Amino acid sequence: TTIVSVRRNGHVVIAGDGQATLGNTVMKGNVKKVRRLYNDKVIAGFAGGTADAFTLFELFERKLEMHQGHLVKAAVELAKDWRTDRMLRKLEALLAVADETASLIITGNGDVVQPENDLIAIGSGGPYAQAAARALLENTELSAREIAEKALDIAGDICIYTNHFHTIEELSYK
Amino acid sequence: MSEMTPREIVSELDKHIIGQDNAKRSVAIALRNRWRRMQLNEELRHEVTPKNILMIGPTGVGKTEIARRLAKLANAPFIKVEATKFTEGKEVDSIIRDLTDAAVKMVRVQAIEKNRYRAEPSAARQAFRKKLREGQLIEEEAAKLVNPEELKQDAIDAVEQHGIVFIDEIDKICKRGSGPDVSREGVQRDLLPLVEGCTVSTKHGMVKTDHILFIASGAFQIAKPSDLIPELQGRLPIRVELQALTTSDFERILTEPNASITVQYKALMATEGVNIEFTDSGIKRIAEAAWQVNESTENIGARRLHTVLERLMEEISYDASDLSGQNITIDADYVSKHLDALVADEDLSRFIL
Amino acid sequence: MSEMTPREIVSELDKHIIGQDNAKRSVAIALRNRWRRMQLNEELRHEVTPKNILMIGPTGVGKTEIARRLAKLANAPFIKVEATKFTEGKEVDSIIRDLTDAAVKMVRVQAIEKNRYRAEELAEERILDVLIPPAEPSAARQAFRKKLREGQKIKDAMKLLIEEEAAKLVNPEELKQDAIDAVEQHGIVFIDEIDKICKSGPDVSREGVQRDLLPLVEGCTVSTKHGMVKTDHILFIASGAFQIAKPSDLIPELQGRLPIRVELQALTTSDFERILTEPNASITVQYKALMATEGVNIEFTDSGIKRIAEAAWQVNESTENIGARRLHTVLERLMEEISYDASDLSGQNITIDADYVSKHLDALVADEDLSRFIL
Ligand SMILES: Nc1ncnc2c1ncn2[C@H]1C[C@H](O)[C@@H](COP(=O)(O)OP(=O)(O)O)O1
Ligand SMILES: Nc1ncnc2c1ncn2[C@H]1C[C@H](O)[C@@H](COP(=O)(O)OP(=O)(O)O)O1
Repeated sequence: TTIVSVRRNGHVVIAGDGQATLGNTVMKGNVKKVRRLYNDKVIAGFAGGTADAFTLFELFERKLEMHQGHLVKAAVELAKDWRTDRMLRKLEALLAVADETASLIITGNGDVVQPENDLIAIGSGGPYAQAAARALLENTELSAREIAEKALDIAGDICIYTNHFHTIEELSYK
Repeated sequence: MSEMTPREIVSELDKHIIGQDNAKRSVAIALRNRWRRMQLNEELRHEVTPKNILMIGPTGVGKTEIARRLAKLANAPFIKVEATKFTEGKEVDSIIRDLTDAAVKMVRVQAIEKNRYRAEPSAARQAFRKKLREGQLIEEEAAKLVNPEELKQDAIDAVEQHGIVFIDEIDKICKRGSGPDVSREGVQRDLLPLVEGCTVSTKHGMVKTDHILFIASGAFQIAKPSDLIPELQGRLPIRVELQALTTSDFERILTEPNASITVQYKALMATEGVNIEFTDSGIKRIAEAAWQVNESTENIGARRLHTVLERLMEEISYDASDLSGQNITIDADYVSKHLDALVADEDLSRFIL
Repeated sequence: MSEMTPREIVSELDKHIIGQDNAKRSVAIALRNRWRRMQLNEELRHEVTPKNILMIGPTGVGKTEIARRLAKLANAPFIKVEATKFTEGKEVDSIIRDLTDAAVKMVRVQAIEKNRYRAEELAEERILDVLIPPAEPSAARQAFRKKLREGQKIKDAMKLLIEEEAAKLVNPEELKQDAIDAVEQHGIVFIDEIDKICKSGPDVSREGVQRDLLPLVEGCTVSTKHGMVKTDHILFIASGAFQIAKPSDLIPELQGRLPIRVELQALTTSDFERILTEPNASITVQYKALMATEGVNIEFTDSGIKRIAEAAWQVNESTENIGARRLHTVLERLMEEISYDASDLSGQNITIDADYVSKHLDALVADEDLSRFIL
C-alpha cells in the first residue's frame, strides 16, 4: 500500500493505490483507499483494513463538528480517543487527511504529525513515494496532482505491495 | 388558548430571539395547531395529537430561549429537563409532577393578581384615605377572594392543555454504537408513555399527558436522530436545525432584543446615577471578542457574550457608586483596553472568560 | 361486556387499522371469550382464564394500535408498558397500579358525562330559587330561565353547583369500586418489546423480569391505594420483533400463559396509501380539517398520496425502517409551508398534487445524509 499527499499553488491532493495483499497473493486490485469527508471540504486516505478506516473517518467527522471543522484540533481528539478506547486501540491503520489549512498524519499510537512542506507518504511504499515527490517538488513546476500521480506510479513499480490502480481527490482553495 | 397566527407568534419571538427563523416558524405551527384543534369536532380532538419538535444545533444558539419565550408567550406551564438526569435514580414521572408544581405556582400567583387590586363617602372618610395613601389584611382578603379548589383544578387544565416540556440534550441518550446503550435507550423507553398519552398521578391531581407539547433538543454531532428508538422518532413529527450564530448575530443580540444585556447594564448603572452608552464600534469589538474565545478554545455560543460583557464592565460596576452623575462611554478603545490583553492569552481565557 | 361478534370486531378495527387481519381475528377471539365466559356457570367462570396474545413483527406495523383500538372499542382500561423498564429499579406491580389510575380517570370523566346533564337541570333549579324564591313552572320562573340559557358572583356560581350536584349525584363507592371492576373484568395491558427480555449476566436480569411478570398472568392480588385488585381475568398483549430471540426462549411458565400467537406482516407501499386515507380520522383527514380551521381547503390527489407513500418507503429502505411512523414525519415536512401560511391563505383552495410532493420532498429524499436528521 502507498498513499501520497501534495500541496502546491492553492491545490492539495491525496492519492493511493488499490492493491490489497493477503500473504504473498493479491486479494483485490481496485481498492478505493481515498475518499472525501465533511461535506467534501476534507480529503483523506488510509493504509490498513477498510472497515477500520471507515470507523475512524466517521468519528473524525464527529470531532470536526464539535470543533467546527478545525482540522488540527479534531485530529488530536481522534488520536486521543484512538489510543484511549479499548475498542479503538485494537484498530490498526495509518490515516492521512488534509484540507485547505494544512495536511497531517494520524496514527494508532496517538501521534499527530504534519510533514515538512505538508508532504505525506505512508504505507509500505510510502518512503519510495516520498523520495520521488521530494525530487519533483523541488526540481519542477508540476502541479500537486501531477506529482502525486507520478510519485505513486514509481512506488508501485518498486513496492511489491503497491499497484498502479489510482484514486485521487483534489481540493482547490487558491 | 391564544388565537395568534403563526406569523404573529414569530413576530413576537423576534422581539427576543435573533434569527433562527426556521425554529420560530416550527414552534409557531405547533402552537397554532393547539387553537386549530379546539375548533374541531369531538372525534378529531382525540385523534389529533401535538406535533412535537426536535431542535438540532450547537449549544447556545437559542434552542431554549425559543421554548421559554414560547411558553411565556402563551402563559403556559413550562419546565426544562436534562435527559441525562435519568441515567442514574429519579423516576421519569417526576417531569409531570414538577411541571404541575410550576403550573400551580403560576396560576396561584396569577390568581393573586386578580385578588390583589380588590385586596357616598364621607368627607372625613376621604380625608383619612388621602393621608393613608401618603403613607404612615392583604393576606386575609386575598385568601377570602381566592378559591383554592379552583387554583388546583386550574393548574391541571393548564398542564394538560397548554403544558410545555423541554428535554435538553436528548442526543446524549442515543446509542453510541453496549452497557450505556441499554441505560441510554432505557431512558427513551421510560419517556415513551409520556409522549404516547399515558396518565401520571400527582398530589395536585391526576394528569394526562396525551396533549402536552414537547420540545427535545440536542447537538446530534455524535449521534443522529435516526439513532432514536423507532417509537420515539414517530412522536417527533417536526424537525428543525438551528444555525450557528455569527459575529453579526452577536452584534444584534447585544442590542436589538428587548431587554438586551446591554440595555440591562445601562439600566443598572442608571440606578447608580451613571449613564452608559455603547458605540457601534464598541458593540462590534465585543462581538468580535466573544467570537475569538469560542474559536480559540471552546464554542459555548452566545453564552460567551455574558462572560465577556461582565468582564468588561467590572470596573464600572464597582465604581458606579462614586461615578454618580457621570456619563461613561464604552468606545472601541475602551473595549480593546479591558479585553484584548485577556483574549490574547488563551490559557487565561479558559479561566477568566 | 360488549356483545359484539368476532367479525363485528374486525370490521370495526378495519375502520382504523389497515390489513393485519390475522392480528385482528386473534384479538377478536380474546374479547369474545370475555362475553362467552359470563354466560357460563359459577365453576367454569373461575377455571376459564383469558387467552393472552403474543404479537410478532417489525416495529410500526400496528401491533399497538390494535391493542389501543381494541381497548377503546371495549371502553376497557388500557396501559402500554415497556418490558425493558424493569431491567434496572421499579417494581413490576406498578403495572396494575398505573392501570387502575388510568381506569380511575376513565370512569371518573365518563361519570362526569352523566352528571354533566342532570347537574345542569338541578343547578338551574337552584339558581332560580334566588331569582324567584318559592313561597307547573311560574311565568317568571321561565322568564328568568330563558335569560339564563341566553347567557349572562353570579356567573361563577353556575360552576360551583355542578360540583355539589355531580358530587350529590355521583356514588364514590360505586365509582372508585367501578374502576376496580373495570380493571379486573375488562382490563387490558400491552407489554411492548417482550422479545428483548429473552435469554449469562443479562440473562439472569432478563429472565428475572419474566419471573416477576409471572404472577400477574398466572393470577395474583396487588394492593393499591384505590383498592385491592385481582389479575386473574385481565387480558394481556405482548409484542416483540423476535429477530434476535424467539418465543421459545421465554420461560416455560410464560409460554403457556400466551395461548394465542400471531405474526403481523410488514406494511407495503400500497398499505401506506391506504393508511393515509382509508382509516377513520386518518392523518390526511386530520390535516384537512386543521387547515379548514384557518379557512383553507386542502385536497390530495391520488398520485399525490401515491408519491407520499413512496417517499416514506424510500426513507425506510434508504436508512432505517420505522414502519408507518415514517408517514407522519414525511407529511408534516410536506405541509410545513402550508401550515405556516394557512392564516394568510384563508378562503383559498389548495391542491396537493404529485408535482407539489416532488417539489418539497425529492430533494430531501435524494440526500440520505439529510434524511436521517429531517425525516
Ligand atoms: N438566537 C439567539 N438570540 C438571542 N439570544 C440568544 C440566542 N441564542 C442564545 N442566546 C442567549 C440567550 C440565552 O440566555 C443564552 C443561552 O441560550 P440557550 O437558548 O440556552 O441556547 P441552547 O438552547 O443552545 O442552550 O444565550
Ligand atoms: N396497520 C396500521 N394502520 C394504520 N395506522 C398504523 C398501522 N400501523 C401503524 N400505524 C401508525 C399509527 C400509530 O399511531 C403508529 C404507531 O404504530 P404501532 O401500533 O405503535 O406499531 P407497533 O405496535 O408495531 O409499534 O403507526
